[PDB]
Amino acid sequence: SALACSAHALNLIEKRTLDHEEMKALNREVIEYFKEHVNPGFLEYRKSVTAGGDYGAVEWQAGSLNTLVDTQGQEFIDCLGGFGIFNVGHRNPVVVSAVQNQLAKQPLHSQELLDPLRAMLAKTLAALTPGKLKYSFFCNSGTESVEAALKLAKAYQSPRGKFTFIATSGAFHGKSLGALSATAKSTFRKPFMPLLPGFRHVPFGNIEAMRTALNECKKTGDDVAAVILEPIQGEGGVILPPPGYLTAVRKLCDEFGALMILDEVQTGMGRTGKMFACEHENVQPDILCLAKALGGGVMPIGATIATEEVFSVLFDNPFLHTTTFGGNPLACAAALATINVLLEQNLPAQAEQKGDMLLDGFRQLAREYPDLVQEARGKGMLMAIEFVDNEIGYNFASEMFRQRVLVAGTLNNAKTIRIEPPLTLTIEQCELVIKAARKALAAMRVSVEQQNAFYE
Amino acid sequence: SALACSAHALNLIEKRTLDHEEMKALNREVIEYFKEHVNPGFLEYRKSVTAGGDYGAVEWQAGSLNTLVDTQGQEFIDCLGGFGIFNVGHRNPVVVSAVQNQLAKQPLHSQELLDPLRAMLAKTLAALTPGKLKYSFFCNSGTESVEAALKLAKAYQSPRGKFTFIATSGAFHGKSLGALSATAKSTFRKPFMPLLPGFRHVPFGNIEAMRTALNECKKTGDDVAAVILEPIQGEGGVILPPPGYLTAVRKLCDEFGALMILDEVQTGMGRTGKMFACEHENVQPDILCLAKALGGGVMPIGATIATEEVFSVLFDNPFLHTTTFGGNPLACAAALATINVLLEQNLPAQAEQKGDMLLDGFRQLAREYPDLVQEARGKGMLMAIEFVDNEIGYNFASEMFRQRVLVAGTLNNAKTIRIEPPLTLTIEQCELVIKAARKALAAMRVSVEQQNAFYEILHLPNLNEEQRNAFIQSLKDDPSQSANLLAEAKKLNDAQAPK
Amino acid sequence: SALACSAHALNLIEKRTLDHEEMKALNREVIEYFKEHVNPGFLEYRKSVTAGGDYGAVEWQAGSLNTLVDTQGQEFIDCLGGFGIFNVGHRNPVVVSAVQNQLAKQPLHSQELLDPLRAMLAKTLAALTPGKLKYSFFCNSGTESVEAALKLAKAYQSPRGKFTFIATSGAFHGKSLGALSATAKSTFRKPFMPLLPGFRHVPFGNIEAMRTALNECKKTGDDVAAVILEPIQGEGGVILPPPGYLTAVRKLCDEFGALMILDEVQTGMGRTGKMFACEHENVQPDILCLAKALGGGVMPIGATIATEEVFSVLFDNPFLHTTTFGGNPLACAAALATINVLLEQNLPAQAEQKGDMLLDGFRQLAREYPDLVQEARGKGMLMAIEFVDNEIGYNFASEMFRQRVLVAGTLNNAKTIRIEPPLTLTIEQCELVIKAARKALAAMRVSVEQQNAFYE
Amino acid sequence: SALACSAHALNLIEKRTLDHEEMKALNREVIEYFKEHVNPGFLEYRKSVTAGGDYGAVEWQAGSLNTLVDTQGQEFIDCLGGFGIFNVGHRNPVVVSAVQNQLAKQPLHSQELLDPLRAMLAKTLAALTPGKLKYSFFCNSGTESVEAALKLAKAYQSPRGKFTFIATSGAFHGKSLGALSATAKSTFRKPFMPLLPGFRHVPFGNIEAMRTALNECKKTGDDVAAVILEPIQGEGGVILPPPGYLTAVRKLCDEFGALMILDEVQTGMGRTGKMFACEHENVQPDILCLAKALGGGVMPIGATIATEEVFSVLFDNPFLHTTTFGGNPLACAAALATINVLLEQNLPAQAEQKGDMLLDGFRQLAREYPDLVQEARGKGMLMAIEFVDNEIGYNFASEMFRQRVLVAGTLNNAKTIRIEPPLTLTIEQCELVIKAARKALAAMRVSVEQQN
Ligand SMILES: Cc1ncc(COP(=O)(O)O)c(C=O)c1O
Ligand SMILES: Cc1ncc(COP(=O)(O)O)c(C=O)c1O
Ligand SMILES: Cc1ncc(COP(=O)(O)O)c(C=O)c1O
Ligand SMILES: Cc1ncc(COP(=O)(O)O)c(C=O)c1O
Repeated sequence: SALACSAHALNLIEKRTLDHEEMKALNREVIEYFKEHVNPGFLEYRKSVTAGGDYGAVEWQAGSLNTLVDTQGQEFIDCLGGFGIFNVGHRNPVVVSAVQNQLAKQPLHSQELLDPLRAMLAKTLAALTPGKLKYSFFCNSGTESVEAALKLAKAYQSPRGKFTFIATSGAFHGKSLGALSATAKSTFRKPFMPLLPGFRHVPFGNIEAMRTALNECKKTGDDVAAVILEPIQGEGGVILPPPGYLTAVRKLCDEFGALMILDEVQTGMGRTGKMFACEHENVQPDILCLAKALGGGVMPIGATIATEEVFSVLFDNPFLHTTTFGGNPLACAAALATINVLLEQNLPAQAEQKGDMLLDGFRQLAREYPDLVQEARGKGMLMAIEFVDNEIGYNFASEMFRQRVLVAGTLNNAKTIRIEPPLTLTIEQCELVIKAARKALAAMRVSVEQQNAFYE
Repeated sequence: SALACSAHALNLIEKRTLDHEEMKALNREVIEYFKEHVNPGFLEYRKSVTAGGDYGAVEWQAGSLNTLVDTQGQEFIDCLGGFGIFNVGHRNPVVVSAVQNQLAKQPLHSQELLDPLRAMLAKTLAALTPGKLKYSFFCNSGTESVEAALKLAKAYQSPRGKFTFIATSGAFHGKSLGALSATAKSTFRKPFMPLLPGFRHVPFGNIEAMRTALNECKKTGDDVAAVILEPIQGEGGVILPPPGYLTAVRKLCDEFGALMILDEVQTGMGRTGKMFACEHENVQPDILCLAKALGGGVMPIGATIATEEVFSVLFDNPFLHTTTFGGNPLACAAALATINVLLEQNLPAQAEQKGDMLLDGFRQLAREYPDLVQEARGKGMLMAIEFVDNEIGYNFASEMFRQRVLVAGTLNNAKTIRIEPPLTLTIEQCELVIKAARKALAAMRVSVEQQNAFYEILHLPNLNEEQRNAFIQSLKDDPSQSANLLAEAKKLNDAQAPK
Repeated sequence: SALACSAHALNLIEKRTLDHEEMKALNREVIEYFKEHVNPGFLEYRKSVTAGGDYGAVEWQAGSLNTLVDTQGQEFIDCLGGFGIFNVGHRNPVVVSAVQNQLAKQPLHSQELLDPLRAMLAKTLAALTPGKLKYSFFCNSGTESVEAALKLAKAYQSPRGKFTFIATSGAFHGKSLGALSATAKSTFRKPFMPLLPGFRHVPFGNIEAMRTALNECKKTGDDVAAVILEPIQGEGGVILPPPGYLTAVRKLCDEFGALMILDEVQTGMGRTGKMFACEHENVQPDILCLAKALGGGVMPIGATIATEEVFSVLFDNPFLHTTTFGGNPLACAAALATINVLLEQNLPAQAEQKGDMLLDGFRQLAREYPDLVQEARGKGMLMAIEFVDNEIGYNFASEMFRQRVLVAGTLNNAKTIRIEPPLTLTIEQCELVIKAARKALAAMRVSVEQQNAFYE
Repeated sequence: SALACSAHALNLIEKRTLDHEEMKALNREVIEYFKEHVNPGFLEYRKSVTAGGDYGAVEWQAGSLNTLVDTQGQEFIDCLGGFGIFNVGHRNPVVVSAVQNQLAKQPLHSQELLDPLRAMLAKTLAALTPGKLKYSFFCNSGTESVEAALKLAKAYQSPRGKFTFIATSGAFHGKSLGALSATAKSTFRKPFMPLLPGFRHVPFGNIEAMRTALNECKKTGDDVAAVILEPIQGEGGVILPPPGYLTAVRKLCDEFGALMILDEVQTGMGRTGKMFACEHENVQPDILCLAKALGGGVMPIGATIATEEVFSVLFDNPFLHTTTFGGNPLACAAALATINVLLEQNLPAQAEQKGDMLLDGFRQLAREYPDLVQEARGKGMLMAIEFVDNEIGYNFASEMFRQRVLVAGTLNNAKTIRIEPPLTLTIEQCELVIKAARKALAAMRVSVEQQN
């Protein structure tokens, strides 16, 4: 019964330890329910199962700030970081304390009385963001933040006769249908077509191709409402644009009267060595999207911040764009604590130092193993290792997993492995990660050599 | 500085009490930051400000299961219920305990190791839902659940050559751009057009108009992929369809080979007197959307549940449709606790009993006040009172607010006032809500009767100015006697007619 | 060589007679060139080939006003009438004389000097059309006339925020991509999708379904710019709406602020017993489309006539909507002569009298042959016979062809056979057509009886 | 009454000459009916009215092959050529004779019996066109030919999952809503939006920008069904692409599996010095569009010619794409006669020779008048003179009109004046046109020097 299932799960939530028999029963039950009620594809394509040993690797609790402990007591150093969620580590005490304090008062707002933490977070974000960014709309995810940015741009530009949107190939802006029209990967989009009309893509980091697109749109009467881009493409493989590119896009948008939307869902909250990646060139977009790390690794949250000029489209009818849970007190408490931690501990400067050290180590391994590795790239703690092929990349991800270092990479998506550890990763843990990567590459080379000896 | 602002907010999060001077400083700061950084429109159109007195009504903490306490210590009975979020009350101890226990272990998942609570919640939801609904996709909101439903329908129907979607007028399915294409209100959609192509709308509760839309699409080669609808329209004003309508939509979808998507974001989790409103007629949709109360009034969560036939479009590439935070352990712990509370306390049966009692009371008040009230409607704890006009509805919402009974209604959207209390509302509190509604209606009638008496006594022809001024003076002095004073002035006017 | 091919065709154009050997060589050459350069499907699905005997039936010259003579000297009474083109017969002497006179002066306009016949035809059409219809735009076909109507409606309604168009199922408005968005037949539209957005269809002749569509569009913010419909559906099978329907659509369009577009490409120029079918109920559309018979059966022409209120969208920039050949002197001369013939000879009144007689004859045959015929329908000289099935309808079309009476119907589209003879068809020829139809039905019944007896 | 109006017009059609009083009455009536029933905008923006003197310039008859005579007896040398319709001159006797002969037999087809001239013209066009172009679909105009090309590309490419179309900025492909989606001018498109989805534009003559568009579409899952372009842009101002460009577009279409549609409605039928402009580089498109001069300056006609690979999408249901009047006997007779005239008289070679002579003359005038003329461009008899500004260009068009030489140019669209005379323009007339252009420029310089 649903009653029995819920009671069994509540008992598991209360438990902190599992002996060998309790672990075996739990892991088996979890794998069965993933197969019958979640998605059997997760069992086929995840290294927590393909390289998870006899019982599979099932989550249990956070170990220390930068580690996770599975149901078998295995401790993993976290270099996946939820793809940029865990900037301040796992269960950061300041974030956890803020969420616990707010939970004791009121976790969700009434939807009528003015809610103080929405006002405090909006004020704090206005102080933290560059130039004229002043108003914030709160939501629950990165894709919701991008939907709110596209809607602000539409409400501002439709009365001005502009409806077209330009995005870049390789871009990832979310999977809800509005955000998916800007998202560029063919496999994510094709089954869901037709998407929103008037979305066009140009190569990322190519200013002349962007100018051509905006100019051709102007000549044909399909004037561009907004350009949307990530400062550095995450899902696209940690693709850095040429220096000056973001400043050139800003000038182009000003020239054509298009709004500039910067998607900092992955680069935001200190990851690239500054609070926002737009700060490396001192660029101020018209609309800024945040999510992932803004919730401190404790709550889901998204935020869309804009100038008063753009945001004022929501003033006459404040119910035009809304969300039920967006800006709830628990999420705001987590975000306020995260901003406090990042600034008090100077974690963006730590991301620059640790990211330079890790990227130097990965680049040196790339030089030593050109038979396996193509290139290592990064800015701050947003890094990627590109392998010679998908099979090699998945073998590296699986080997690191067996060495208890968690990295990105699924069975058919592992040619480029993103490395995004918490900004709180210790210097000793940075050294352990490099040592593990070297051991994995050495083991992989031996396996390839032993396969070539058998065939010869 | 951002550091100083965050430290000041963390200090506020740590406080549990506020004296009069701390309340005044906090309320003033909150109003200023809403104006400068949130939306000055909230200050103009919300009754927490227009009927909030000298300092405004600012949130502070939950009082009891069914009440909220503002920064001034004023306690409100909650009949708004976050528009259907607070089904198990405010800070339900079982839900709060589950979230606290999970926070001590791991609040957000790794995105690699298998996460147990996602598997437990998916299993519990399969056991709770009707028929062949078996697989769940977790997300963070109602609009995300509807986006996932539209995407499941698209991935299944595009290889079968079907792309069109039918929704109903009055429908509300969310405000993200995919969901907004199904959402029907013109004011929510027009500034954002063009939306997705191939969305059409038919009147809600009209099966022949739905059949015509499906058939005309078939004839022109624009075959319908899916029909999406709420079992009862919430935002549309608590609109109940005719008996048998949901079963008739199910048969029509089967006949045309269209998928049926039932949006139970507002009706789900016991609100209408059953766990899901589709259980009143025993209808099984192909896809079911949940959110709002699924998070227990503690966490944001959404869920899209489908048959294995439909959901299997995601098996070959389980990364085709994903969400970063969706299905996180805190949200799953809150949902598992909510389902446990609803079943252990049989809150859906309580929603039927309390909803019947409240709706009987509102219907009796509608009979007594046809000058102000057009109709009272509802199913379980999903109710609405429709007033004669917007102004009257906002006066009722403001009067209930002054009596510390929180109801729906904003300055320009108050002709229909939704009443969606927690399913845990006590029988005593149900009686108090009815008494407050009667007091609000009686106060509103006094204001109207006085206004009509002032305009009639000024225009009575056969009365002298000494008499006219004395009646007008008595109306100002005693507004409760407005009906009696008008009858006395009318009798004297007829008696002093030209002989 | 192209030179040799063109010289051979010019020699054929000059020839008026063909002996048996010349006919055999010509028919064989025509069939071969249709297979190799036109479309081999015409040879498979046309009764001029499937019921064309040993040599096929190839066109040669017009016989009398209502007849055609093939390359073998076979004379056919024309009841197909080019689907409503030949209203004033084949080679009507008044139309032919006007075209010959204009050809001796200037057949095509300069595109600079003001062309007199465009001005004369626009004036004549304003006098002929009801109420406030005053301005004409000339083009070359029915589908071009519909494109011009949709463009007039778009230019008027887009500044008023209305973009949606309502058409009816069964409707046929042309096959160019704009007109095809209103055209309703699935097989004509599906390979060409996506078509224009915002086009929606309701059942023809159902006023409540049209009111629902307009009302739902208003509620959702997709307000209807225009409603387009035929007064009687031609391609849809001669579908007559209930009496009062066109007047009710006019009132509904006025109520919602939508424009009314009447497509009279098939019903126009006297075919239904009045000059325009909208005259039966005295309905004035905002825009009226004409083509087919407007060219007198001699020239291609189309015309889109609108009120000054709507047409004035073209006044500030008279080059906004144009055509290269539209309104040329030959086409205008043919149209002016056609209007003169229809009015001088009272051909709309003749269409009413002859149409009532032919439809009475067909309905009596339907009464006698319910084993083959389902129903006969019509208004004036726009008629149709619906058979029990496609096979039976094609057998009737083929039998009439063997009796030298030309009717509509192709191999896989013959359940409903349209009958649209010239309005000049003599009373003696009306009687011959009914006698030929009776002979065809009697022959068809015998064949069915002889087949049912063989299987028993 | 409509009966009285039609009788009055039939009387005018029968008249061959007009005296001074008949001309005055006719011109006044024509201007009034244009104002009240056609479009009053034509009276404001046309040089036949703004530079038409006391009575306006109203058409009456063709003078000789290369001249037009108005209602006042004024004879104009035609360098406008209907923007590329009058390739074989006005009332070419071979074309007129063919149309008259066919009118005596059957002007419009039955829509059932096989019509011989449709088969003869399709055969002649297959012999005339390059490589694998074999099947023809006949229609009535350039915009209809483009609609048929877009539909052939859609029916071939939709089962292959490709729906996007690439056209170039500056392109003109017609004004019906499907063709208008490819047509690039903002003023022609904006009032009619939303047009067909999935249409994009790249700069004309820029192969790398076209490759980027095709590649970005491939990466996002919006694969391109077809590329559509003119070999030389007409309405865009006689814009010649770089050498090798059409061959590079052909290779790029083959690489991405997109169809190549060449719109030769303006360049076709000998105008650029070859029968089709695609013959200069020997490029074979998948679909070729023709119209304008294909009707010999006597009939409206359009043709869409394609390979059997593409056209075969219409074989299973030959009624899928149709047009009532398309391929009618009068139009086919006119086209057969036009092809016969062009080949017998080698008019494409004459267009190359006369075009070189005219463009040399215009380029010499550009060198002498840089104060008024920016540049002269052309290929064969498709030419343009670009002026320093719109006002100067309209002054040139108006001055040439007063010297009885008809050129393109309207009040607000005259910065680039297209010169597209009949290919039959005599060598003497070429010299007279150059002399009139010099006189017009000299008179314009005097008027500017008056202000300065
Ligand atoms: C740049 C970017 N935009 C948007 C998103 C979507 O955010 P969410 O998964 O929270 O919907 C992501 C998530 O990976 C992202 O990296
Ligand atoms: C029926 C219905 N669907 C969808 C939604 C949207 O949910 P959310 O506000 O969480 O995006 C709501 C919320 O009001 C709803 O009532
Ligand atoms: C009602 C109607 N509209 C439009 C058209 C299309 O006209 P055309 O074939 O001349 O393009 C037709 C032709 O059959 C028609 O009957
Ligand atoms: C290149 C081109 N394509 C298409 C067209 C449209 O032809 P029509 O005006 O006959 O519709 C033209 C006419 O100017 C043209 O030059």
